[PDB]
Amino acid sequence: SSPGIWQLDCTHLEGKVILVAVHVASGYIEAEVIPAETGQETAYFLLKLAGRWPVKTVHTDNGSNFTSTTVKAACDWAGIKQEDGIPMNKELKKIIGQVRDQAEHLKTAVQMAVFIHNHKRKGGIGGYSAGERIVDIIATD
Amino acid sequence: SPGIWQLDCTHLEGKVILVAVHVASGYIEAEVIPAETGQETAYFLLKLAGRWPVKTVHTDNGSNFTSTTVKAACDWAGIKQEESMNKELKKIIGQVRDQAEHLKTAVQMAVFIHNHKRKGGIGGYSAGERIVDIIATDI
Ligand SMILES: OC[C@H]1O[C@@](CO)(O[C@H]2O[C@H](CO)[C@@H](O)[C@H](O)[C@H]2O)[C@@H](O)[C@@H]1O
Ligand SMILES: Nc1ccc2c(c1)S(=O)(=O)C=C2
Repeated sequence: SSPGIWQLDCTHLEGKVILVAVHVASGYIEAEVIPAETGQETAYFLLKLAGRWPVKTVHTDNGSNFTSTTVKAACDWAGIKQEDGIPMNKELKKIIGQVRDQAEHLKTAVQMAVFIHNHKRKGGIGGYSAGERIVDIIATD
Repeated sequence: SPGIWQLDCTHLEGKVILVAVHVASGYIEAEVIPAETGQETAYFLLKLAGRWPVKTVHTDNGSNFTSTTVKAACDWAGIKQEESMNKELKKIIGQVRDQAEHLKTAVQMAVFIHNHKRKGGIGGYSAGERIVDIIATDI
């Protein structure tokens, strides 16, 4: 698994849309709640993500939001290879349910769940969080 | 420290730009928000802390930071509250503004350009490489 590969996926909750980007090699995630899976929101999500991390390749579910010209033009501007149809929503929903009663709004609880996921030590006390893994995988010097 | 950030706001076309700068690297995160409110501030900070190791954020004096929701977000996330990379962002947004209809988009292009731009000749690093290098070194 190359360090520049992300998987993008969507999850629906309380009638709202959660776009999730998973850095495949570390398990690190980024997520936003969006009003609906349109091309403008997808392009915007991908542009932000690509500005924050080295994004070489995105694997998608090939939803209609990805075939939109807006999103193709975003990947092109940002130098992203878009790979439609190339194959933890359950995990993120579980964690959202554990913080859900501390947030007045879903979107807040989503960011709380992201924080928790990315900080969680994976595989024992000597292991590493997703956050530690991504920076270790990506640091070049 | 790897964990020190500075947050500032920029006003433009009647929208507000919240800019967080990672002080040791120059790396930026930015969002356009309809208005500089306590709720938008809290959400911005919560997103930042889930994405990078945020220990301390230095802020301007303003009321958005006094909010009880900001205080709750900070307490939950372990954040303690206490220019060159800023007017540079505004210059970049200018250079690319015509490439996009909405300000939001131009802002995110400019954050992309800033964080990927090699400083110096062959041998140089971008702000994005500095931050990951600083933080990986610290682990
Ligand atoms: O410019 C707002 C822009 O950001 C999105 C998510 O991609 O909205 C989320 O992030 C904003 C910035 O912090 C918040 O203001 C917003 O409340 C939050 O859902 C976009 O949907 C939106 O167009
Ligand atoms: N090359 C490289 C390494 C890390 C990072 C970037 C580039 S970035 O600037 O895109 C953000 C983090």
